[PDB]
Amino acid sequence: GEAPNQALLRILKETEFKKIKVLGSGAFGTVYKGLWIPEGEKVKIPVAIKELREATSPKANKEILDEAYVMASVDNPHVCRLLGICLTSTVQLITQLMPFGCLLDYVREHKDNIGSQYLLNWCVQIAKGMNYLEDRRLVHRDLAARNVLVKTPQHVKITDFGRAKLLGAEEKEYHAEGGKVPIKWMALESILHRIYTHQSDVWSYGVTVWELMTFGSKPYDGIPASEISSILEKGERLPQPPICTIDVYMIMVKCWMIDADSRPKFRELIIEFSKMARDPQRYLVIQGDERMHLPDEDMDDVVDADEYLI
Amino acid sequence: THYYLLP
Repeated sequence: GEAPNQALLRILKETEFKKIKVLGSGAFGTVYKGLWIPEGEKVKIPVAIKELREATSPKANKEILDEAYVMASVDNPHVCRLLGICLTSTVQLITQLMPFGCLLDYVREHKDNIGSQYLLNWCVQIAKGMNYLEDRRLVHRDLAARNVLVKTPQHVKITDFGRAKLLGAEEKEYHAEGGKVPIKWMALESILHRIYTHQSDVWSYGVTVWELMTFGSKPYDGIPASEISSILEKGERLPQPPICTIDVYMIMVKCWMIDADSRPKFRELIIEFSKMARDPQRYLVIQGDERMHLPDEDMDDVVDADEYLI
Repeated sequence: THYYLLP
């Protein structure tokens, strides 16, 4: 009882974009920075290209394609968009370029210059992005600060849909078997029974917010991952970050209740944080908050992917 | 270092 996915998957030629730099590298493959020029259009689009390392199992190619499947069927201002894929002797994914990169990396290198207005704004945008995912009945299953990218300091997007699995019309929960998982971000439901729902994503939202509020601290640092299940069962949670009013921390704690029903909805999270974003100083106490402020390659035909539509 | 395989 669900609607046809009429999303368009676009196939891009090798000649159609220019690799200009290297961002990150791995055995799986490396990430390039470059410009995407669909010629005949007279436009250059800054993209992040993830070029496969041709030393790959068939199984590896697939995992990316399913993420590519997921990314192509989403259209939200706060969800990272897929531009297309290139079937070279190695399948590479072309996505919009996020110059400031990881939000987790961003808060850590700018701890000195991040104000309450920004922190609260991000919370709203992520809740907005996650809510879209709920409307499209999808579960991210890996919501973390490391998986939120920064287009501009005022605009962040959700990414990393490798573990993002969708539910059909009559589903509420569904199980997985194994593989390496982010224990510290996961609800108790998921650790004990491998059960992932939208409310399990609400948990990871609270952890993600806690990451931002602590300016990139590690949840349950020092504590081995083995003890997490046991500790949460004892009723222990993450400590209240110093800059947080009780109002903000109250909301985080709500994301961490054993009863998933008791947890807030993303639509509810948008409302509360939006309330707080109107009066940022009342809800986050940061030193020098009053004076904080935050911020190339031929760039005349440059358009950003968001302004480029099909 | 954030992804583990528990039982």
